[PDB]
Amino acid sequence: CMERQLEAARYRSDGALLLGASSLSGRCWAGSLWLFKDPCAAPNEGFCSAGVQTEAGVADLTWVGERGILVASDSGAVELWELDENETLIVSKFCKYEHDDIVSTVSVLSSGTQAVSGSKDICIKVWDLAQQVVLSSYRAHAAQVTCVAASPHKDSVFLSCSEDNRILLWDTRCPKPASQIGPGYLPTSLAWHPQQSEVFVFGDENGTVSLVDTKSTSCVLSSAVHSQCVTGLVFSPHSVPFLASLSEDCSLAVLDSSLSELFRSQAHRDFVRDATWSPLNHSLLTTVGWDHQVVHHVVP
Amino acid sequence: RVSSGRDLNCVPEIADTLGAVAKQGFDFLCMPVFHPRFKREFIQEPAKNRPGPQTRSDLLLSGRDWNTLIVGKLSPWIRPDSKVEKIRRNSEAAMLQELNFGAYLGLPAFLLPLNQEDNTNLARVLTNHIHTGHHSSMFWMRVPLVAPEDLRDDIIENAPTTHTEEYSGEEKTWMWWHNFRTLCDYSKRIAVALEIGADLPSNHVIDRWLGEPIKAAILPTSIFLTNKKGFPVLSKMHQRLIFRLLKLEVQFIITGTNHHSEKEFCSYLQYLEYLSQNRPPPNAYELFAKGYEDYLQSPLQPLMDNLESQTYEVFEKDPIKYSQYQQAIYKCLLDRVPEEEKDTNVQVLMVLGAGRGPLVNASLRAAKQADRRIKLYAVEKNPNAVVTLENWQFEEWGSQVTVVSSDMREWVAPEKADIIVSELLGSFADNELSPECLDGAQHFLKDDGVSIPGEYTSFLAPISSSKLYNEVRACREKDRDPEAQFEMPYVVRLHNFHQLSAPQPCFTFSHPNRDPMIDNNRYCTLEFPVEVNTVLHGFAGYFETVLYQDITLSIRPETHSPGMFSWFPILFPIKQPITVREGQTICVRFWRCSNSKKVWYEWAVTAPVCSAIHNPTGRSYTIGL
Amino acid sequence: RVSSGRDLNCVPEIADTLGAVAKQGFDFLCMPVFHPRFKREFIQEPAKNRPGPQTRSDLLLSGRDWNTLIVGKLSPWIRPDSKVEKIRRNSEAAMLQELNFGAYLGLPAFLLPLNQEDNTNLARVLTNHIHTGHHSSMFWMRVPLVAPEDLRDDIIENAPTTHTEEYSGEEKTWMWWHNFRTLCDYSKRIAVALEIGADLPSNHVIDRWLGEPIKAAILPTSIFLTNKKGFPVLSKMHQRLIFRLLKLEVQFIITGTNHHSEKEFCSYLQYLEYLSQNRPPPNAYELFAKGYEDYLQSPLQPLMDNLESQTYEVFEKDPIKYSQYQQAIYKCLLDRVPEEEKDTNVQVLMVLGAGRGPLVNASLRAAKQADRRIKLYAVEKNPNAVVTLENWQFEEWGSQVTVVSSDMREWVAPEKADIIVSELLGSFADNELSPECLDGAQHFLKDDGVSIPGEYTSFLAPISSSKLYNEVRACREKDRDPEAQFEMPYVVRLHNFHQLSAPQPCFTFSHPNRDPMIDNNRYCTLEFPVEVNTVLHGFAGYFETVLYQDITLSIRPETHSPGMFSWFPILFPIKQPITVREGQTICVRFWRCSNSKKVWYEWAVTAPVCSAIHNPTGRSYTIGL
Amino acid sequence: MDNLESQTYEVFEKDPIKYSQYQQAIYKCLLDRVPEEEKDTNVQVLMVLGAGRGPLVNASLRAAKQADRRIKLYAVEKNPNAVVTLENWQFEEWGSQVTVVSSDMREWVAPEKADIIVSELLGSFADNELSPECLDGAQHFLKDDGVSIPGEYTSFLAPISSSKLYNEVRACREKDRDPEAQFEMPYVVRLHNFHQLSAPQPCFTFSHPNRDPMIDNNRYCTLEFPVEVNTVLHGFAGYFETVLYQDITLSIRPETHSPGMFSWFPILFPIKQPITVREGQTICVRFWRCSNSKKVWYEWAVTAPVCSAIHNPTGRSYTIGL
Ligand SMILES: Cn1nccc1COc1ccc2c(c1)CCN(C[C@@H](O)CNC(=O)c1ccnc(NC3CCC3)c1)C2
Ligand SMILES: Cn1nccc1COc1ccc2c(c1)CCN(C[C@@H](O)CNC(=O)c1ccnc(NC3CCC3)c1)C2
Ligand SMILES: Cn1nccc1COc1ccc2c(c1)CCN(C[C@@H](O)CNC(=O)c1ccnc(NC3CCC3)c1)C2
Ligand SMILES: CSC[C@H]1O[C@@H](n2cnc3c(N)ncnc32)[C@H](O)[C@@H]1O
Ligand SMILES: CSC[C@H]1O[C@@H](n2cnc3c(N)ncnc32)[C@H](O)[C@@H]1O
Ligand SMILES: CSC[C@H]1O[C@@H](n2cnc3c(N)ncnc32)[C@H](O)[C@@H]1O
Repeated sequence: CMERQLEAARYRSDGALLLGASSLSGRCWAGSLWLFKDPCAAPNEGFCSAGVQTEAGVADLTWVGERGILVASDSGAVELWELDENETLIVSKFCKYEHDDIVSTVSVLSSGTQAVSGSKDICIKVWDLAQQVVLSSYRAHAAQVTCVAASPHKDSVFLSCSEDNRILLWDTRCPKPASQIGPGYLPTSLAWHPQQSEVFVFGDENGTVSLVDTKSTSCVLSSAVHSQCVTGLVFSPHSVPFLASLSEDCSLAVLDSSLSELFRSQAHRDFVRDATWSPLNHSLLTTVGWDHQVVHHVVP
Repeated sequence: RVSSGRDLNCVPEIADTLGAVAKQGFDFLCMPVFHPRFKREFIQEPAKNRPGPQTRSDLLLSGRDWNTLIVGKLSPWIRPDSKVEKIRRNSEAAMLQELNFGAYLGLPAFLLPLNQEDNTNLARVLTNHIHTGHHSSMFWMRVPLVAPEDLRDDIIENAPTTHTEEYSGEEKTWMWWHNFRTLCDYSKRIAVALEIGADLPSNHVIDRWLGEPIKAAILPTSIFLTNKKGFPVLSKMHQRLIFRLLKLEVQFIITGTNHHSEKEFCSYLQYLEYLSQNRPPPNAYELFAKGYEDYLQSPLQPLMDNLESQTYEVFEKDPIKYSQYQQAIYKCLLDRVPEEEKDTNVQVLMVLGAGRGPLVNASLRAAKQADRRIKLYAVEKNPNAVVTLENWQFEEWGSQVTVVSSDMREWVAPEKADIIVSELLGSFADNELSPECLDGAQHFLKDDGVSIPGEYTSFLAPISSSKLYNEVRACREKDRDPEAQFEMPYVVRLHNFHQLSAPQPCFTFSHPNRDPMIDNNRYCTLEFPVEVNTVLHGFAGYFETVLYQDITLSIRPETHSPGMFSWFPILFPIKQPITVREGQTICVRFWRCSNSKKVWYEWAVTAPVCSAIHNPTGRSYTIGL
Repeated sequence: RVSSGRDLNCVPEIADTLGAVAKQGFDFLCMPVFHPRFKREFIQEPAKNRPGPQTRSDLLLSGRDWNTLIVGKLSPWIRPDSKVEKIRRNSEAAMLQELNFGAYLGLPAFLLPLNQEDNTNLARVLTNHIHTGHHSSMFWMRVPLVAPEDLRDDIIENAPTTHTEEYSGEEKTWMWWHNFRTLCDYSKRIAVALEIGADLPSNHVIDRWLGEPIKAAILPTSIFLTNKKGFPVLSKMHQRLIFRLLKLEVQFIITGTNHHSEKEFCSYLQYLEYLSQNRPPPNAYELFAKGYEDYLQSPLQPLMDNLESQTYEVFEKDPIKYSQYQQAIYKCLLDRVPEEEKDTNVQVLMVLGAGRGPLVNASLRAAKQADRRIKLYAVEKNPNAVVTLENWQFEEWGSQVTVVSSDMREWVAPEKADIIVSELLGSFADNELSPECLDGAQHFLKDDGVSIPGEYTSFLAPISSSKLYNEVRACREKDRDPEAQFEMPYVVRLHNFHQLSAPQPCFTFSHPNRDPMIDNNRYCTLEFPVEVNTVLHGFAGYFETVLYQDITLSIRPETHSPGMFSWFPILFPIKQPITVREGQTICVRFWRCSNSKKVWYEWAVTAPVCSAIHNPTGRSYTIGL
Repeated sequence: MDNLESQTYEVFEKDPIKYSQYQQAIYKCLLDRVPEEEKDTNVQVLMVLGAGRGPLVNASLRAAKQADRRIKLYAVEKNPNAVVTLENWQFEEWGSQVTVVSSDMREWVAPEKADIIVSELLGSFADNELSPECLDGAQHFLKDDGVSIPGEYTSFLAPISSSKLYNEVRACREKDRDPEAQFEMPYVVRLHNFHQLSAPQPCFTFSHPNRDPMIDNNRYCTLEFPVEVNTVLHGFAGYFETVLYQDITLSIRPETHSPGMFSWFPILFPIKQPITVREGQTICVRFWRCSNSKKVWYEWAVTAPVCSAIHNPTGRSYTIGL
């Protein structure tokens, strides 16, 4: 079986689909990882390329290259699982318990050899995936870290947002790496702009998505897109990308450069947890939700 | 032994996890009853109608296991004091749901966090849950010594940490607690789970907490140092705090992951047990008093009622008190008659209040010790004890001792005494009417006569204790004033309290009273400098007494007689707690009042704010003459 | 084991005597605290000033020995109700003195005799002693089954014994008790030491006593017969009475001298232990109920509140109840669909109130037993139990069972049911609002549908019990009506009580209610013939229920389901006890009242005297809808 | 739960300002709901939800005679004793035009839908007499374009200082209940020997018809009152304002009090213990409107400058039966 609460969906460059799920109810509170080289057949357990069971639930994951999978676990662990060379098995590479609470967010840095993890233990940690050790451990926030997101091009730059209403830009080259980018509502999701290395977007718990230029600490634009917490933001692979927003209001939205809505979907019956764009068809957007649905949308 | 639990936020299999943590040696497990990441919608569709089950089944454990081994933890996403109305409503519904499920499981305790200043709606929901249904679960408010905002690393360039010191600011967490329990009206089911950080705060912050109802102390694994062999240890100051908590008999909760990954996880608990075994050994007083900690005892009547046989039996076994009395009598006999008179002079001793005759035998031993002659009278108003006295006088004492079944105020003495000896002192010295009795008796003391005790003095000290305030509040009884329990003193081995200022003398009495207008009514004003922020709930009372010259007894803490268990401190509560700031002065006033029939105390606080005059005209507490 | 004591009136050496009687095997010793022949003067001289000691010393035993092994006996010369005023005053003083000495010794119980009709001043002195000081000694009133005047030999020529029978006259001793405890206002510290004579009285006299607070049964050695081997034995009727007393767990006191002088004294106690070992073995119900004897339980809310997990856990272990339910469902399935239809016809079953699913599995077993097809709905309003239900439906049941988290009165059913099954019956059948719930649910029952239970009926019976009356009186709480505790029914395993008449049906409900004006309000009048003199304190309540045709459950004593522990009887008390004579009729009236929000009972006694209408408009007890 | 006595109707019927304002509201609504070219073709369905002895019925009749429009009147009343008065008046005076309906508005199955519903269910704290619940139970037979009079209402709170009223509340301790229950219930009182410490600020607001799919009348509100004197806080005075129709308003708020309107006295939420407030300090109070299926009650607590106990939790001392 596959745990009902589908938590993460990520498209690989070659077209395969990675699924991370967790059992948030029932007897066992574990999790699982799955790889479908046929993404239309998901989430059928007999129609997958590979699958493995973790000990605890998967709170977040991300690809690490073409065969690596970095998992933030409920157990307080960060675990790297490497795919098979035949791509038929998912075998654990390391599983280090370094956080004193649930690891809720992970992000691979631009070099692809280091990662950033955030947890409900209020700390953020930098990981060297090769030496399987923690390089640095920062405690800049005052509440649980909701999201971390590595900059796509700068290896020492990443964003964090926590329930202390702080959004922090991090350049680990400075003696004080964190810088506060401003109090309204708590930030929940962070998404760098894929082209402009100094622009990002953040969603808040109130359903608003805002676009921020890091040069000037002021919201260039914002829009109330959802009625509930914005849980994720993913940009499309287009030359001029579209912005996919998922929320706890069970709806998916696709906005443009000026945050104007072009697509709206209510195909999900529970929380929408992750969205990923097809690298083979840029108009295809695959979303997953706690209703165990894997929906493939055709965005105009 | 240490009652210790393991805190966890990830439980895949409750059977496996409980078995593992029990094999590690823990006594209970703090876990979530719902998956902490499993947020639930209650208002708007479609997430409103998410098919169940909502959590794991109660059948996975037995009723006894649920009742003794599981502590519930409120889900972290539940924020009733959020500023988003949707989140507020969903958190209210989910908090009620999780508390009701904890009550359904019969959980002994449930954990809720205090991690911000405003927890008003959290307190509203918790109070409504407490006043709904019939459940007996404790509620542990998880509150840190230092708030996480004041613990964060100084790594934010454009938002540095204020390196300047704020006295009340570094106390803010206590206020978080104080307001919360104030909104819940001092519910006896709402206790503190104090969480200790890597860096302890200054001493005053830690001083605030030790008068509060702390039921658990939470020790993260990140605060444990590493010794030479690799085992997790604590700093010396952390060890001091752990010792203080062990005196309070709190339960110790180990949270976080295993950071000493060469050793197993039971090493932290092993170090805790090591500290517990190597604690300072208790003295004789702490052994005699074990079991009476913070147990309130209502006022008795030393003259209206008679003491039971077991009471004499237990209070007869105080060797320090009676050895001091024997030394006093011995020194007095030596100073009252020279050696050239040791055979020509017989001294008239009168034990005014002999009981079963411990002071009679003390006088006999003091005479055999000073090699002087004595003539003994043993006066006792309790006839049941007069039976014991007369049987002893027939079997042992003989002609020397004359047993007098009478009140000393009523007894027409056949002759006058050289020495009168008594032990009529209560916890507040004169609260058992020793002045009135000795005044009624001093007319048959020789003009050069000696009274033992020679004098006595009472002492008062303002205290802070939510525990004892709640204990007094719980003494409300039907068919009397709903606030009469606050207008009477209690005898209690004070324990979970905070002494706010040094004890200062209140009332003093001397015997014989060499004044023509003998008046035992008193009015006294005491000013107590307070050098912390605190909440005043009452006044502890002690006493000292001069038996003879340098021979003394004392329950005053600074001069306490070693190993003397006969007297516990007294407690004068106040109806309403009074907030005191740093540097403010607590000004209190005490009256000793009396008429022909009874004696009572009246007391009122006049600074920093006025209280009501407590026990006016003795309407709630009197001592029958 | 038997808690047995030795009564003595001659104790030369208390150490020797206690050691001897303990070597004999007794558990306590009833002795005099003063020499029984040592009369004392309190008023006039010179005997007023008799030099002491007045009795033996308390130092002859330890405090624990005094507290656990000694029962005091009032001196026999003390007669507070004498007709000589001097003797009255001296007896008052001496009775106060001896009671105060017993309190001083910490004696667990003190013995006082009731050997005449007028004990008014004795009761005055005892009540004043009870309301003086702080002591916790029990007071055993020694009262015989037959007064000594009615036991005397017929050897007085000019004063023969009346050989004619008097019904109330031979009950006179009970009146001696009843007046006494009435003068003392039913003090919980005043119990009965019933003394058994050689010739037992008629059955009714013995029937009076067994609802009274008997703490001790006194067996003189003169009543013991002699068997073939020479050991002391009892008659068969005495053995029956001893068995009844052993069910009441009284303590047995052996008094008098050793009349079987060939055997030792421990033979009487050996025979008592023999009877105790050879008592009738307890049934399954008496084993399940051991510990709940006369324990009152306040009314719960079946709809306002939710049941805890342990409650489901314990009430799930009743095999008789659920086997009867399974048989009912099985017979109904067989009678609702023939064998030629066993595959073509699926039956819609709805468990209205499923809890953790015992009736769901009962329906599954009944279907597997009748070889018929069923479609199961499990409706439950308690969400905590819905968690259990949904976990079981995912792990075991599957598509067949549909879990419905809703109130049956609120649930919009998708289809209609062939059978609805419920277990909503309280101790008084309808006191847990089964009629209202099933009325709100019967709209989705097929026009030919079946409800299990098919019907139910409540039963009432007047009872006599000073024990339970005192237990209800002790339920007065602050901040409510001082008599509200008398206006609510209690669930209690009745034990120390006397059923005065046969149980008669009170209220009856059927399902489906085939009446257009469905009204669950009721008014009923019950007449109970009483054939003894007694004191009415309340009405016991039971119920019977027809689940299906001949399948029945019952807690009515005459038809009680064997070994069924799920339901204890109910108790409707009355504020004031009502005296009933032989042949009189107890006429009681019961109302079942309701509005849109709540349901409650009202009841009043109208014969032989009127009581106040109890619980009017539900001011003291309601059942939330 | 209870029914009003005849003398109560008699005295509260003699408020000319209140009923003239109601008449003006109904008149303006009739004029704005139907044009003059329709004055004969269009009959308006009016439903007086809670008619009592019929003062709003005659107000509607007068407003129709004033606007020259046709109306069809329903007079719904749950108090049967007042239904006697209503039916006697309908036989003697009103006639076919008025239909008397002896029922609760939440229970009444209406034969048709109303253009206008008129009610006077407002207490001293506006919603403390359960006007929201009643009008929510009634709005299902209001036309989709229907109008409710009052259109909306809002409650106001202001911290007060009064040893007199504190002692008066203290003297309300009764046997056989909580010795502090008298502090956990609101009182209607013509405040007099008191000191208003800050300006009244709005607390709770209700609109009709409630155009929200999730109609929730439970509320949680926080109010901050700047205090510019040293004083002792003993409770909170409560007033209300109501929009009957557009610019037609009623108010017992002191700054905007309707002139000569005696129908409503202020309300008083006491606190168990007086709270000292210094110059410049801020009184922060919190009010909850709570409810279950059976009852509605208020809960309130002071959180600044010091915390009080949460008053009347779970309605243990004061509820309003539904
Ligand atoms: C004449 N005679 N003959 C034989 C013996 C005697 C002396 O008889 C007495 C009788 C009573 C008292 C005294 C002497 C002196 C002390 N006094 C203290 C009270 O004023 C206040 N109570 C307390 O402080 C208190 C309460 C409970 N437990 C306490 N301690 C625990 C620790 C293990 C025992 C202390 C009561
Ligand atoms: C649906 N489901 N799933 C799993 C299990 C279930 C059935 O759950 C229940 C829950 C509660 C009750 C029942 C069934 C039926 C009986 N009912 C009796 C009350 O009406 C009155 N109480 C008494 O009579 C009483 C009180 C205390 N102890 C007693 N007996 C002692 C002797 C050893 C136990 C009896 C309470
Ligand atoms: C339908 N119908 N038919 C005929 C008449 C009616 C209208 O019947 C009513 C009946 C009752 C109420 C109203 C209308 C509206 C006002 N409402 C106020 C309550 O909410 C709170 N009470 C107070 O404020 C109060 C208390 C005591 N005296 C007060 N004023 C004194 C000054 C001289 C009178 C005010 C009660
Ligand atoms: C050791 S406690 C004081 C002892 O003295 C006795 N006592 C107290 N007051 C008096 C009094 N007024 N006259 C005689 N004995 C007294 C008490 O009964 C007790 O034994
Ligand atoms: C075995 S006790 C009766 C059972 O039925 C449930 N129950 C009682 N009343 C109702 C109701 N009205 N609707 C649904 N379930 C109910 C109770 O929660 C309990 O589990
Ligand atoms: C003038 S006070 C409000 C009036 O409306 C009536 N009323 C209050 N609530 C309702 C209700 N729910 N249904 C009908 N009439 C009501 C009252 O009985 C009173 O006459």
